[PDB]
Amino acid sequence: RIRIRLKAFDHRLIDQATAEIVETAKRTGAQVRGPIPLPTRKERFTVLISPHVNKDARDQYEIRTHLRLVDIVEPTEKTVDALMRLDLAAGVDVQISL
Amino acid sequence: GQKVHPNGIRLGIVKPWNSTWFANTKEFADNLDSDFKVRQYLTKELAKASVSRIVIERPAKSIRVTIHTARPGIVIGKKGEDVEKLRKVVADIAGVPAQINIAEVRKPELDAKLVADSITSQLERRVMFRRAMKRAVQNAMRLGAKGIKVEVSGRLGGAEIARTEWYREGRVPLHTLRADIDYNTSEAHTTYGVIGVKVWIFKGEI
Amino acid sequence: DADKQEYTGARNARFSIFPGSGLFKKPPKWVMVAELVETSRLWGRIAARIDPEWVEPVAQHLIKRTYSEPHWERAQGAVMATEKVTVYGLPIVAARKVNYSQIDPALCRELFIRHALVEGDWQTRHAFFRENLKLRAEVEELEHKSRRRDILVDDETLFEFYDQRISHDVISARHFDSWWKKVSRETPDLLNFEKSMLIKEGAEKISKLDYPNFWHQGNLKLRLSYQFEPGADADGVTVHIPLPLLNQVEESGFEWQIPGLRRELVIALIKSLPKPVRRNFVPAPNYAEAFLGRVKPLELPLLDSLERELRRMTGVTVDREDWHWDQVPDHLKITFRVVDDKNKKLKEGRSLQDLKDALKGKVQETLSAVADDGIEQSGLHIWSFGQLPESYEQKRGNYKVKAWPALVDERDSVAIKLFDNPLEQKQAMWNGLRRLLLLNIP
RNA sequence: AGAACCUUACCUGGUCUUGACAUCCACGGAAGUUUUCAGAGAUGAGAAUGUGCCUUCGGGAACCGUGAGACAGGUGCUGCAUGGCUGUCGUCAGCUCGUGUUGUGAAAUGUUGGGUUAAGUCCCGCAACGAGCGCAACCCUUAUCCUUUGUUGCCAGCGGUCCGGCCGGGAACUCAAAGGAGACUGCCAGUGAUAAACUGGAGGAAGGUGGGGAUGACGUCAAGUCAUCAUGGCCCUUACGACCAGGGCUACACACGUGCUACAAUGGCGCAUACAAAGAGAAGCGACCUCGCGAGAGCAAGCGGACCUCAUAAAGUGCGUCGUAGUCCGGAUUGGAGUCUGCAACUCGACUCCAUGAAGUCGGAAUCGCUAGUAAUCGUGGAUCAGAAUGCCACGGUGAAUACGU
Repeated sequence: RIRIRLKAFDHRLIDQATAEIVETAKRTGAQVRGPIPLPTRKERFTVLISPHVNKDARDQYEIRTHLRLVDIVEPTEKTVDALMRLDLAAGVDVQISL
Repeated sequence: GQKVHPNGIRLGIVKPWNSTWFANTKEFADNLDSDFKVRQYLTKELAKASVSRIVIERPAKSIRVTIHTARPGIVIGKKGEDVEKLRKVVADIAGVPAQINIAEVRKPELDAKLVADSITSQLERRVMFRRAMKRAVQNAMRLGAKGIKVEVSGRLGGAEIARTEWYREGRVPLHTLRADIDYNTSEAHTTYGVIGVKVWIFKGEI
Repeated sequence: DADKQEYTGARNARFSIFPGSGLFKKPPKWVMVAELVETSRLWGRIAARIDPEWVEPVAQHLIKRTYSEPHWERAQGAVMATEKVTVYGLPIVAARKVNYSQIDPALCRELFIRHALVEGDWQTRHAFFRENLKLRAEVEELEHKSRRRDILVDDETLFEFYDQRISHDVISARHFDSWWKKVSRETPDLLNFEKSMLIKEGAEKISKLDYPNFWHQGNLKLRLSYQFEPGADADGVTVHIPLPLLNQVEESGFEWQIPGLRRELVIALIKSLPKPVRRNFVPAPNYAEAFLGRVKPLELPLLDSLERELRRMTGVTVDREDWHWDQVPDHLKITFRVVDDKNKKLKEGRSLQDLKDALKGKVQETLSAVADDGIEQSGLHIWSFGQLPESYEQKRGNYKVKAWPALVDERDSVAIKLFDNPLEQKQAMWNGLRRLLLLNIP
């Protein structure tokens, strides 16, 4: 019913961020689906290192978007007032779809 | 030049990111440009404040900037006056309301970037580079570093031909990723050209 | 200006004290001048010190009042703010804590009604206030029992209960007490809450038998307390045990819970089984209803009850190590607490062994406090105690309290001390009797 | 990591001089919107309306316009003045220091010697004793299992089937991403200085740095970059600075480098049909339906995306034909008709259709890559990108030969 989509660049950052949401939601209304691991979009990037020549040597960096899903299936609108007071860390995106 | 940047390779292991925020491809670029556009002003205006490291967070249309300095009484100033003067100007640059947290840097000669900026000064103050690198290397050993390697290059003391010099004491396991290496660069603009500075400082194995 | 001999006058204009003045050497913090003159710089000729308190009451038409930090305070029951006053922009008072609610009546009426009445965080002798806190308290225990937060209606409906029945005169806490004095002569019961806190949910069918307030164990009776806050240190059905009654408490049959969590318990127990074992009982809640449809509490222990009936329905045996209790949520684990006569908590935990392993000294001192007779002696050589008590039983108010006295060897003589479990009584009887014998033997 | 203009630094021509881009001062108007004439282009001229802020009644903020001087500007020179970064020997296994000893000394010893290893890797000996930069490990991915959770992901056991996981449902499984376990010569036998270690075996998904990657020491080449940036010195400052239009970077008696496509029957063409992984998408991906032979066009869902879209994988298999004919091989070149992007497709795009069918029949001296999921071959996606790849980067499918040996 209520879908919380959580996206971040770090897996060590998003686990407590999805733990804070799923514990506070289960504390005051319960019945939350498990925090879903979802496939990571990996943006792998090819950059030339030298200013002028030698194409054959390059660097390899990547962006790992760690994405998680948390689902609430039942009406539990006592939580929806205090759930806005969580003010989580800056590295995690949250999107709500009803 | 074939050595890799030690701070870049150590990003996922032991060295934290210099900025942690999320953005999609729409606002990723303007996040970066505004992340730059805050950064020269803090280094230029607080050049006398001995700033070491600047971290940016973007928590949901706000900005948190963490300034690491060894002399917090200069940036804060007399009777708590200049941080609020620094408060609106970054918001003027970024366009969002922001809050700046001052992080004190105790143990100052154990930070590479402040070591790099302090070793920058005396070269354009025209004292000898041999005594300068010597002074910056024993105090880290005296106050308990576990390894330090510094480097200078390019027209030393008026030499017509560029020479590179490096002093190393202790242990610098640059090939060990789990070892904690502190490394950053600085430049000194003398009358003869550009003095380059590279300094690596090692403290712990994990 | 601070540590600077220029003087920030009215507006952004700056001047100074004239060098011919008597007080030119000591410029005060607040100085006023008679004539302003333009020269090489600006100056003031006739200068004199004033107190900054004097200017404000004479400049009522000139003060620009400013209010910042609007925060509500419990200490006065109203909104507080720091005020700032300016004449042509001059900070007469840099900061002053002022009552923001007394200044404007509009926004603080909604603030005061929500805080001091709906939340009810007041310290007052009002008759409606004592009953309304109880009325909100008698539905929260229902939600602490039913474990669903849908029964209680929102606080905005409680906010509209106060606001639509209060007069418009009340904008603060001080206006309310004046209002409550007139109004309560007519309708004390108007502000008291009705019983419309439950409407439709279907979870309002909370049965007192499936959520009892007391637990029975032999001749004992254990008080039950309820809380619904998962992940907490003290969540779950909590038992309140008297400290002198502890020696009559036994752990068998304690894990059956109340019937309100029995369906949910055995699901987690089947979930605690490993995946090859778990696949046999598919699905786990369906097997629970057939299990609960045939068993009754205390006929078998909890571990044995599940093993026999699952083999009854399926035919594959389950060992005692296939059930994992760490994977069971801690709210299903009964919180164990020991009480005094005033319900002061001394130790708490989630098993009876979390109590008895630390309370043995204080249980002994509980026994000795009641035992005001000379049964316990020291320095004894020959049996002079008559018919020694096999078990020492006392009474403390409603409940009995049991013990077991025994002898104690002291390497010079025999003593007598109390013990709280028959086995070490026999051990202390054995060492005491043998030592008493060889002293009695010449 | 992508030249029609732009990019663009080049050329011709038309233009500007505190300037296209900054800061300071003084003055006027808020800004801005719309219209017409001339010019290839930057000017000149109107009409509408500006005018929100801040009460200390004033001014200030944003912006535009004008003038002056301090000043800006340069893809101008010097990579042999430099920083930063890069290639290289070379992932080669080597490179040094403190103290001590020897030698007047430059220097040596450590680092050599016996084995051993991918390795100054390790054991023993040893006037060396230790240490540091390197090796390895710690990092990422892949090869197996277990714990958690289960959407949009899965369908084993159930039921209804609209035969479609479609639905109710079930969490088993695949998988997803977090946590762990595992591989360490750990065990056994032989050899070996009672050592390091080597050889074979058990067990195991994997056995001897398991496979791949990232990681590159002291330094060499006065190596490459002043044109990414920063930068010392010199040079122009009414021009080596600046704006615009058009052309040029795409020319062509030639030669070289690297690729793509073929010379064919293990093949070509047509029909039918099966099996992937990985990635991208909001000034975007763009379903379905309709129109056209087709490039595409109209219409217009869903999708910030395990859902929707790009998006039918192809070599493969089964049928029919071709039959060694410069051919039903090969597609160059050329003419006509079109589609899309974009102010604009002449120079100077890409694609479609029709017409054409050059050379080429396996290539001289010589020369290159590859030690296994590799070579070879068949396709797919992505960065740049309005439009543009046979190049680059990445992903899968089929899938070898050979290593006697120095």
